[PDB]
Amino acid sequence: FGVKTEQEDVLAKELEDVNKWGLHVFRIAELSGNRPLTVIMHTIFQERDLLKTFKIPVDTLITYLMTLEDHYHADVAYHNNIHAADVVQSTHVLLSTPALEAVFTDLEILAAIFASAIHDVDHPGVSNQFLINTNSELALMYNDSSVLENHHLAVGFKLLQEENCDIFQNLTKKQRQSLRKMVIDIVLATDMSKHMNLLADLKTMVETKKVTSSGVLLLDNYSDRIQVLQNMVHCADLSNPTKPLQLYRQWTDRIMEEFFRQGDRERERGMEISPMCDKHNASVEKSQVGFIDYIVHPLWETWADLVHPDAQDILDTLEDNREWYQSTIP
Ligand SMILES: COc1ccc(C2=NN(C3CCCCCC3)C(=O)C2(C)C)cc1OCCCCOc1ccc(-c2nnn[nH]2)cc1
Ligand SMILES: [Mg+2]
Ligand SMILES: [Mg+2]
Ligand SMILES: [Zn+2]
Repeated sequence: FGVKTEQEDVLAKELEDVNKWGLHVFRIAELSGNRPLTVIMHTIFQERDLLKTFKIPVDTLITYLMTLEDHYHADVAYHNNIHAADVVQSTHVLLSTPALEAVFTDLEILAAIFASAIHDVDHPGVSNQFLINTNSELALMYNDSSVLENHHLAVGFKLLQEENCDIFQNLTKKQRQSLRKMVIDIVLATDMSKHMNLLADLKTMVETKKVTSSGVLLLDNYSDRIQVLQNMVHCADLSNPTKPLQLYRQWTDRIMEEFFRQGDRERERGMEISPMCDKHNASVEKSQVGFIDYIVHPLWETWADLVHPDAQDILDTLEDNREWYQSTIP
C-alpha cells in the first residue's frame, strides 16, 4: 500500500487529541510500539509548521527523535520516554493558551518544545541527592550542581551529533545561539531546588501584569519572556495532578515505584531513606495531598492568575483530584 497500517490508523485517531489536556498518552505509547515521544513530537512539529519554518529535513527530525527516545530508559518507571512525551504535549497545550496568543516567536516555541523533549533524557531513576551521596560519576562531573538537569542538556545536545541527527543544521549561528541559551535556561529551571525562586518570580509578574492589544500578556524583555517559558515547562513537568484521575493515578504508581526503588537502595546501603521513599513507612495518599498543597497547587494557582480564566478547568481538576486523594486517607 501507500496507505497506513490498521495500527498506524488507530494511532493517528488517538493523536487527533494532541491539542487537548488529558491526551491518552499511555495508549499512544502502546499503539506506537513505545514511540510516544517520536510520534507526539512529529505531530506537534507538523501542526506548528516547524519543519518548514526551520528547514528541518523530515528524515533528520525522525532520526533525531528516535535516537532521543532511545536514550530514555524503558527500565525506569516514571522518568522515561512516556513522561518526556507527556511534558512535550502539555507544553504544547500551554503554549496555545488565549492569553499567550501571538506572544512567543517560532524560535521561543521551538525552544520550549525541544527543552520539554530532552528535559529528562538518560534519567537513571534516582534523585540528585542520591547521586551526590553515592559519589556517582554524574555528581562528580557536575560538581553536585543540578546534576541530572546538566546531564539531560548535555545528552540532548550531544545526540544532535549522531548520523543524520542535526535537526538545527539550517539555523543561522544567531538562531542557534539564542535557541541553545533558551533551552539551557528552561531545562535548568526543571530542577526542583529552583521551584521556590521560579514561583516567587511568577507571583511578582502576576502582581505587575500588563496586557496589550487587549487580553494578551506583555513580555518586553528576555528576563520576563524566559521566566514565563521556564514556569510553563515547570507547570508541564508538574502537570500530573491536573490530569483526569485515570492518568494521574498511573503517574502516581510510577513515581512511587521509582521512589520506593531508590529507598530500597538507600536502606540496603545503610543510608537515611529519602522523603516518601520508604515502602514500609509510606502514605501514597498523604504524599499526593502534600505534593498538591505545598508545590503543585501554589504553582498552578499562580499560573491560572497569569493566564486568567484560561486555566480554570485545569485548576478545578487539580482541586477535585486533591479532594479525591484526601478522601482515601485512613
Ligand atoms: C505524580 O506524582 C509526583 C510526580 C513527581 C514528583 C516529583 N517530586 N519531586 C520532588 C518534589 C519535592 C518534594 C520531595 C520529592 C521530590 C521531583 O523532583 C518530581 C519528580 C517533580 C512527585 C510526585 O508525587 C510524589 C509525592 C511527593 C510529595 O511531595 C511533597 C512536597 C512537599 C511536602 C511538604 N512541604 N511542606 N510540608 N509538606 C510534602 C510532599
Ligand atoms: Mg536502563
Ligand atoms: Mg527532571
Ligand atoms: Zn520531568
